[PDB]
Amino acid sequence: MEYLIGIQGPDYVLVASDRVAASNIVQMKDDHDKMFKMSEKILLLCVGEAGDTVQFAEYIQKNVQLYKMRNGYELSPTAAANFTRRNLADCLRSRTPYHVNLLLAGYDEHEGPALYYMDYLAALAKAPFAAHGYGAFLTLSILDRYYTPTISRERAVELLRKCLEELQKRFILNLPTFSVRIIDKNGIHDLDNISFP
Amino acid sequence: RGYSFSLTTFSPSGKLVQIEYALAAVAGGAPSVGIKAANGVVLATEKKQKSILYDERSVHKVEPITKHIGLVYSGMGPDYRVLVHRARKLAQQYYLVYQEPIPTAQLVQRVASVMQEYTQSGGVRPFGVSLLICGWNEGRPYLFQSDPSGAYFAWKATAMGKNYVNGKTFLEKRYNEDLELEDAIHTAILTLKESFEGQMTEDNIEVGICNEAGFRRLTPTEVKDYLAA
Amino acid sequence: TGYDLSASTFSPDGRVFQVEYAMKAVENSSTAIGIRCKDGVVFGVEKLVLSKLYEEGSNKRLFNVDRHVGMAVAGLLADARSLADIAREEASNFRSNFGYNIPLKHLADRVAMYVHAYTLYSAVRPFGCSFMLGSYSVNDGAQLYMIDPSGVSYGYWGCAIGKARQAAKTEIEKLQMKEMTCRDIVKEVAKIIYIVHDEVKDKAFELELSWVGELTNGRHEIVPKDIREEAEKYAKESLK
Amino acid sequence: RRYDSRTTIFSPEGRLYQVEYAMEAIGHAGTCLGILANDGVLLAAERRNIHKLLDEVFFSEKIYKLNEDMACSVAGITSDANVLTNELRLIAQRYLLQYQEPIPCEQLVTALCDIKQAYTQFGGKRPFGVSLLYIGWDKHYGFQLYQSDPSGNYGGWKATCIGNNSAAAVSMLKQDYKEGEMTLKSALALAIKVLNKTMDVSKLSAEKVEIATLTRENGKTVIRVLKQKEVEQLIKKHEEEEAKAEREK
Amino acid sequence: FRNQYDNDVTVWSPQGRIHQIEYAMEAVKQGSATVGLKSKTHAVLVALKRAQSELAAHQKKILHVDNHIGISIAGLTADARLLCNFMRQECLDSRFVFDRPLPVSRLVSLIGSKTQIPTQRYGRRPYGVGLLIAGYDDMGPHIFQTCPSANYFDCRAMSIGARSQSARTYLERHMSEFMECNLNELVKHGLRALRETLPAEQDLTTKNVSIGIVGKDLEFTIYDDDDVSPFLEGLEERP
Amino acid sequence: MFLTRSEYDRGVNTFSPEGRLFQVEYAIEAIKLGSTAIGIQTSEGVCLAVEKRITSPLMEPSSIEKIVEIDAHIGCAMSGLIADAKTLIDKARVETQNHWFTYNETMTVESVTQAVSNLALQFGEEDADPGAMSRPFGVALLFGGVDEKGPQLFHMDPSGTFVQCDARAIGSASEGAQSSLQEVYHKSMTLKEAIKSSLIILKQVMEEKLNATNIELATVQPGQNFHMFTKEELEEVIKDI
Amino acid sequence: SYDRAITVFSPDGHLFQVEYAQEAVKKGSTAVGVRGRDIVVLGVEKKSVAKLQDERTVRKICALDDNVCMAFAGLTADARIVINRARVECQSHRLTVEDPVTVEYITRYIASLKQRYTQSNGRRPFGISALIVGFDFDGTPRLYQTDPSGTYHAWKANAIGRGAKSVREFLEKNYTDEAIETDDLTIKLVIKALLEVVQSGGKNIELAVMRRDQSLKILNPEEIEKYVAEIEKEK
Amino acid sequence: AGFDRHITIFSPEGRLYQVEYAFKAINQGGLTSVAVRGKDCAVIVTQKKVPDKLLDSSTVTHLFKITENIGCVMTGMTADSRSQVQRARYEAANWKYKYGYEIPVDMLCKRIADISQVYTQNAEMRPLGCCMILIGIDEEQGPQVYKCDPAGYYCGFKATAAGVKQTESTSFLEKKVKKKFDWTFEQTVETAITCLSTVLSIDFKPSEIEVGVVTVENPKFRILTEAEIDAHLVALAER
Repeated sequence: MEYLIGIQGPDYVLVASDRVAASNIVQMKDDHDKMFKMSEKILLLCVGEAGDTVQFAEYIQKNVQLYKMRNGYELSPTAAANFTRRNLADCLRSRTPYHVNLLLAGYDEHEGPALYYMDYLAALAKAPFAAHGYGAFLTLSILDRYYTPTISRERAVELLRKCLEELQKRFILNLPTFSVRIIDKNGIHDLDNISFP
Repeated sequence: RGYSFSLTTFSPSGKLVQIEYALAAVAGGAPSVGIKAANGVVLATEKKQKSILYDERSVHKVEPITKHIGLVYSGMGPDYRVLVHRARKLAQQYYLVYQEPIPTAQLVQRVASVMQEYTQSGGVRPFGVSLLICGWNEGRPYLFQSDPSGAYFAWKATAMGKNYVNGKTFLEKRYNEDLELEDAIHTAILTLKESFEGQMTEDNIEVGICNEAGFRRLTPTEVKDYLAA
Repeated sequence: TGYDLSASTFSPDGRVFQVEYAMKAVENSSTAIGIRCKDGVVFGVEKLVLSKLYEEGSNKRLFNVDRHVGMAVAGLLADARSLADIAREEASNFRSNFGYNIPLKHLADRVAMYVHAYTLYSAVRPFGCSFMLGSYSVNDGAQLYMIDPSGVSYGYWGCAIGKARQAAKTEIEKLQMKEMTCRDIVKEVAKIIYIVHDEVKDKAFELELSWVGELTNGRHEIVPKDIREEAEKYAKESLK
Repeated sequence: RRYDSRTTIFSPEGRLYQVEYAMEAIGHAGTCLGILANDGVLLAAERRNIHKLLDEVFFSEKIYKLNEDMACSVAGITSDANVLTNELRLIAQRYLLQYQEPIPCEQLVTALCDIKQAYTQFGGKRPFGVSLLYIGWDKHYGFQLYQSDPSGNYGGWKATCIGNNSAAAVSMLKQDYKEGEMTLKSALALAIKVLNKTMDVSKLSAEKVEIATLTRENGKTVIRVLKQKEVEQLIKKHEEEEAKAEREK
Repeated sequence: FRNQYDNDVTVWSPQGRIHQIEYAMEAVKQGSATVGLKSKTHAVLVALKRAQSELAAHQKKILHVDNHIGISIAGLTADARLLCNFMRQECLDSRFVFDRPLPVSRLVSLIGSKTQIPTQRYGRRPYGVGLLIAGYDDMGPHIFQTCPSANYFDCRAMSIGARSQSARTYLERHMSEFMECNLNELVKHGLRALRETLPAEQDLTTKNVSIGIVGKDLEFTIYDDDDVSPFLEGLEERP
Repeated sequence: MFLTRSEYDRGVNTFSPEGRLFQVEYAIEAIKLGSTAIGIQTSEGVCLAVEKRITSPLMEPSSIEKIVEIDAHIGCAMSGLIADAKTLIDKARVETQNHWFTYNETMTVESVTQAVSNLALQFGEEDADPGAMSRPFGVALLFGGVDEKGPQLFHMDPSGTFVQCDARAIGSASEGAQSSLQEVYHKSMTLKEAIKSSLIILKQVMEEKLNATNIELATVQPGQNFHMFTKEELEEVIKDI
Repeated sequence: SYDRAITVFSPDGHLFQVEYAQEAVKKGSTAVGVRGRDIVVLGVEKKSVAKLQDERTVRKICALDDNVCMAFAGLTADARIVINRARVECQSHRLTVEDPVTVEYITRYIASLKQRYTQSNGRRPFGISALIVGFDFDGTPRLYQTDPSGTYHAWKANAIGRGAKSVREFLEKNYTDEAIETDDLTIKLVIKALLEVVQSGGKNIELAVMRRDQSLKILNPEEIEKYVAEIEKEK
Repeated sequence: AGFDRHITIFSPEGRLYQVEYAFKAINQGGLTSVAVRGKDCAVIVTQKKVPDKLLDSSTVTHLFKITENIGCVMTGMTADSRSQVQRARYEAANWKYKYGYEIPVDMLCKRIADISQVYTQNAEMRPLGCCMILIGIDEEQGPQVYKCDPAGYYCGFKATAAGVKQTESTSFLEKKVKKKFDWTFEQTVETAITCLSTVLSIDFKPSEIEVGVVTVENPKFRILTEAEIDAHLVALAER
């Protein structure tokens, strides 16, 4: 029911998510932020069953920031991905499985940009582009169609706009506004919200 | 002073003196000799009995932990049996996990870890026994010693117990790496012959050997045949 | 010499002196005796009256540890009451599991082992009580057992505990309890207690008696007061 | 009177004497040495056990490998050393399981030092009577050498020695060590020099020392123990150089 | 010397005496005196309270466990409060489970067991407090005393605390009349008995006296400073 | 002739001969190390005052908190170990709020004092819980609050014993301050007179000259809640003296 | 007699092992803290390089979180443990109440930990005293101090460790509203105070600042050299 | 010194003096037990001393039955002996439950002895001051005789003694085995009785001794009656 999309590039990773939090039918919030900055150059996008999303996101955020404070350097995106995957996978067997679907986006000085994908069963996969939610089924073909490994960031925001206006055209739920931000060597950069009135 | 009695107290000059006292307990134990031959390793110790009434078959100072490992001790008899049971159990745990016979080095590491585990707690005393753990693995012989401290060392040949220093000197004089076990058993009984203070007989000594076949305790008739020389 | 401080310790000559020191505890106690005869077992206690203020039928040293067995104690009364609670628990557990009244020999063995547990460990002292147990069952017969603070247990045809043990034992020795019957044995128990009581050192005593036997249908019970008065009058008459 | 017992009592003037007595123990131990170079880092130790009838079955008596990217040498009680090395290996592999990256050197040292501090603070257990040197390469800070003590206090050193004659070793290293100019060969020569100075034996036997080097080759760390021929060549070269320096005068 | 054998409860002495228990029994002597006496229809507790200073209020020496049981303490107030909590919970448990008031004899048996456990084990000290337990049950009025040693007694009357031998001898010489007394006569007898313990200069007052009465028709009630004046007025004077 | 063997004072759970249990007595001696605190109970209210004993000028005066609020109805003043005082204050606060949660009412001062006293009693270690300090609590508290019975002042000590007191002084100069309390105090005095008298006594005992900085003063009156005199109010009263 | 166990009180009610730990703190290297109007500066002396040691491993000043930092004088390992425990508590508090920690909250937690170790025998007190600095939500500067005993107190400015008495006397003399007016003046004040007790000026002081809404900055050795040069010249 | 008084601490010569004191505790009892093996039988004899006439002679015994085919004789503290007997019975029954066959005498001795080892290594508890001698028939090995001691040594024997006259008795038995011709059941019992009587000088009567036997014909442990004991005794005197 909630849409996440991520596009990796040569020197960046672009991420966007819908801004809707909802009750049964009422759309309680129009400006919900599903993006959590674990560190300066890594973001965690989370969608899933309510409560589990915020609880797990906050737990991983605070653990990563504790790593920062203790050791003086930030975790790698790959290491953060493996860590949150471990936490999610351990809970899967337990009586309190966090039903959460995540997308982790990061930039490493040594290893460059990275986008990571994990499902509620806690599989992990690096990917060039990925999406979560029912809208992902509609929008993945857009990315698979027009994506290039050498895509520039202007082209990437254009591609993302195409992907989202497809949701506007066809997806049953109303996802009127989306948040967008880029990670690069400089760090997380907020971008203007792609808003379809 | 207070350092003497406590086991979790470093003395001035940094000595854990209760452990040194346990090593002194080992030194009082009966002589035991270990010689690593090229094709085997012999473990020997005196089984001197207080009286004829004692039945030699009842108890053995040389025990097999596994098919290819066996060990001998100098020190406290009860402590020896506590750790021989624990060693057999550790080897079987290794076989359950890995479905391979445990290496001799690994077994001595584990039993030394146990011995170290005992020294730390004040409520317990260190094991007043040292062991010579011999084995044949990967077509190679092995001999090891594990002390009350929880430390282990690898010896080509060595002796424990009474007169261990003199026995070790006799060994380093007599030791040759090229020795076959047929000669090495002779050298071992001679090393013990230094220190009996009695007329050794088949009963008064217990000796065992390891080889490609595995560990075995050669019988009283066998040790009589070797003693005849 | 630090050997006597703890029960975990041994003396260099092979003696655990704390247990002996606890055995000296019961000798402080006033005497108590139990005699076994053909019909059953009779118990008696010399309960010194420390003050007139104290109620009669208080500071009872004769306890019922089950319907068919009774317990008489000498030594620390607190430890004795606790041991009685332990014995009652053991008897109840035996009934619950094995379905019948506990044999006295087994009960003595279990409480004795519980007592013996304490002599070993350093954290906890030996008990300060020595107590006698007695029962009658048509199968087992009359049985009298005594348990020391050590946990030693034995069967006695006649037994005494407390301050006047030795004198009470010779007086009991010249009795021939085996042939005799309980209704005479109560009188002779009263005689022995009155003999061993020291009027100078101990101001006064109230004789406390109990028995178990066929006359009770195998239930330990306190003596009827008429029989108590008869035995006490006989004891005073014999004392001269 | 006695404020040196139970490792949990601050003596007047506020000193924990049990840990100091433990620090006294490492001085008896066989000398261990570590030197940091631009291209690599080495560990060199004196095999104090020189009994004739001892077998060199193991990888090394003093040198232990804790991880792909680091190693350690230990001076102190061998049993506590075995325990600490087992704990170190478990810590490293736990970090690798959690983060799927190699343990940072400082983090591993810090974890074991936390254990060692914990044993000081709580009453029953004795402090670990061990001091050990850590050598490793990490992506963040490259080649690193670390020392630890029974107190649970660690530091980073360009070069240091622990054990018997550690003061003499450090005095020799202070003058000899060239900051930013060492290579692994020069550091090996310096190690042989300081070991010859400290060790009572007039000639380093080449069975009385164990030298191991850590280098990054082809993007993968390699921890290698110099074989007896290599260390024989090293002592021969040092003897020749020292004699030639002698011959000139 | 024999400084040894006194360190802990778990050490027997060479003459079969556990000295720490006796040292605990000394604790009751430290506290202010208390007296308890009974009649055929009533049981009474009376106490002498002490004050740290003139400004301070007098301490609470009589505590109610249940409607049918109440206690008075001599010795450590801490141990008194703890044991009172235990007794109150036992009585509440009996009322919850069986819907009957707990027998007072059984309650003192429970107190004896709980008190005995410290004496034998290393660790917790003996409860260094002496309590007088008074209550009415179906059997009748009852008074018990409990020592810091777990042994307990059943009494016609008893006094515990400092200088209590004087009260005990008064009670003993006057005991015969107590059984047939009215509650007023009985409380007056007990008040005179504790008056024996006081210093000659000191005298009974409304402030320093507390009275506790329980009977067939009367639940346990502590008559406080104002309420003791009816009972105190009858008393004549010091002899 | 000196006999100084003691040999029984060390270690709680040891009854010395004559059964005195000296560790608790030494803890009761410990509060005399603390700063003097003083409480007066009146019909108009109960007031609490204490000397801060500022070590250095750089230390912030507000940080020293020797009078605190258990709740609106009850406040406390403490003398002795600040740390175990903080522990007991926490126990008092949580117990007051638990009472509010369970019964929708405000605890009495006696009940709160009993609640903290029960915690203080646990040095005996009758409970098997590990998290109870073996040593007695080396602090004495003065609990002052207006309850159903009106203004009440309760005293608590390391033993855990507690009593109501019309006026009490704890701390170093409690001896002598209590004599001054005994002479000055009469039940009829208003809270203004009580404040003035308590500050007179504190001025007498205190080594340093009295100033708004070095004292802390508070009052809880039936209409009002627990209130601390500010710098200005303290200035007004210490000027009035 | 009465100095061998933490639990036992002495006659006159002195707990002496905690006093001995407070004495152990005095052995440690000096640290100083001062509250500027918009800055809090935390300065710590450096014992010595030893010429074969890497300075980065040894750092007395540490950041518990974005808005709080501490410096310590006392046992280094104990300080490391306490720092880690306070850091995890900081992140846990943010997790629990979705707000950043206040300086008084974290100093309360550290004090409670030290108190917990004092109260029970079988554990020794943390032989450290700490100087915790941070900016609260209102933006007021905060400086707190903690000791092995477990009491905590706010200080306008303070020092801990060896020479604390001398440097705090100097600071009682020097400190005023005028000195706190400038951030550079605050830094210069703490530098002069550490200069009061230290062998050499630039080499042997490690200094750091926290600004109103910025992370901790450890001043570069060149910056410290410039500041001591400005201080040295003015004399 | 102080190197004694705790079992854990080692002497500077590494001797653990406390267990050696436990060995003395056996001799403190003043009783002796002898066990001798035969070709088809094993016997245990020990003194039976009744201090008082009042004691029931049936109850006092040092011979106990661990299981149907194993018997033991305990020498030392009576209470520790009974406790070790109970532990042995539990070990035997648990062995039967787990492994489906009667425990061997050697394994029973080994289990009891290693328990004694855990006693002599852990601090708080003390070694049980008793010695056990077990007799049974094993089908493979024939008769067996074994002894546990407080240390944990459990060696098997042809013949043994324990108690105060152990050295004299083993000197006597050593001569008899040296002149080995055989031992049938009667000669086995006669050797045991002659050893005990000679070392003690007692010249026993049937009441003073209690004998227990196992035989390959009748494997069950049985304690012979006074009549059987007198039958053996009279045969000794006649020849």
